[PDB]
Amino acid sequence: QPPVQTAMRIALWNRATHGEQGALQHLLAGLWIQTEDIHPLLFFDREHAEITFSRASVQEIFLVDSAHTHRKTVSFLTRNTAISSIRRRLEVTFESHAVIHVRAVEDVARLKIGSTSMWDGQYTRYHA
Repeated sequence: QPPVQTAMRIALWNRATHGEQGALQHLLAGLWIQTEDIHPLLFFDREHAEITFSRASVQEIFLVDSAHTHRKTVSFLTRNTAISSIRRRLEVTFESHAVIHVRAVEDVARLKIGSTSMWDGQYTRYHA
């Protein structure tokens, strides 16, 4: 059997699988490292409702203006800390309690512009 906290994630996961309980987001809270060089990183700061985007020299935060769960997908509308003009849409699709797939789309000024992103790809939550 796995460690305690690990089971809690699976327990929490089960409540979101068919349970469709309020929070699937609770599984996102923490550090996520991209799969497939230097790995892009996502940290979902639950306390401050932020999402920090990192890749070496690249580091930046977007405050969550909204967040909605549907089935197995959390859809974020985030906004840059410095400039309100620059925002970012996220499509976090869970595969497992510690495995997701992210799609990101920038939104400068007010029209969303959506080619492939450096943040697009599979992520796995960090565990020691």
